[PDB]
Amino acid sequence: SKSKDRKY
Amino acid sequence: GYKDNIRHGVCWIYYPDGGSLVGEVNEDGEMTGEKIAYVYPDERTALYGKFIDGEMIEGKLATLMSTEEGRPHFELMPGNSVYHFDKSTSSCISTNALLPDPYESERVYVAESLISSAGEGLFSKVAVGPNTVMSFANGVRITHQEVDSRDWALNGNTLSLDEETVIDVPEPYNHVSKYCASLGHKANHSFTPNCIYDMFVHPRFGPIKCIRTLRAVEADEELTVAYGYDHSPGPEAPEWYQVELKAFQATQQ
Ligand SMILES: Nc1ncnc2c1ncn2[C@@H]1O[C@H](CSCC[C@H](N)C(=O)O)[C@@H](O)[C@H]1O
Repeated sequence: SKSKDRKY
Repeated sequence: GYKDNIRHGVCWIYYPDGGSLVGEVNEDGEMTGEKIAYVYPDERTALYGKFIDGEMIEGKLATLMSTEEGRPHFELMPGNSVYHFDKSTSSCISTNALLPDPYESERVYVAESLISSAGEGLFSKVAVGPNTVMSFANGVRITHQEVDSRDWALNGNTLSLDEETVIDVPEPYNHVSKYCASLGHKANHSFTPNCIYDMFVHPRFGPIKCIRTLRAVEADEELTVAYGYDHSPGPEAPEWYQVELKAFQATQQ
């Protein structure tokens, strides 16, 4: 995703 | 009616981030009244006044001076600084974009980053210990679909909140002259960071994230966080990050 700090 | 019983006492309700609501609850256990406060994680800075079921209607800046028998004793700060619950929407970042957060204002400032070619960064004003909340990451609330379907050039500071919501500080609000209610979007990236993004429930901003130290930080030290882009969806990330990741992996080897 083009965003910071996502839980993958 | 005054008596030594629970109905006439005071309650403190903590969020896992360390902030709290404090006051005499009503018959339904709700934080509703004219003398309710939100207390920041320093257990000192407070927003005191009118709340309804824990929502800040009019909180005046105060200092928690002492507690007596569990009851907080506040001193109001000068200035008539008042705050209200003001969660962002998809299109409105704040109703007071230029009104700083008072807790953050004592702890951080913005200046040129020490990282080359990296614009501004976020710096500690004073020495703090580990686990200290320094700054708040607020922004407009948009979808992953909107963010993921647009150019990286527009995604410089997008921060995932949860699986449904991304927080963004779009132009021109990424300039302090147009938005300075919160400053967490000013912290630059490092693969060897001294802070982390962490959840935070803020009385003005609502459910957002914060910047929290991992270790003691000195006065005037730059605060950095790992941006945490997906390295293997090569990485889905800006080119500067991809370059730094290679350099980081090289140092580990
Ligand atoms: N380690 C790093 N190297 C180079 N640029 C960085 C970086 N960390 C952050 N950036 C820059 O900071 C942006 C994210 S927002 C962080 C604050 C920003 N430097 C500002 O002046 O407002 C990125 O789009 C990139 O321009």
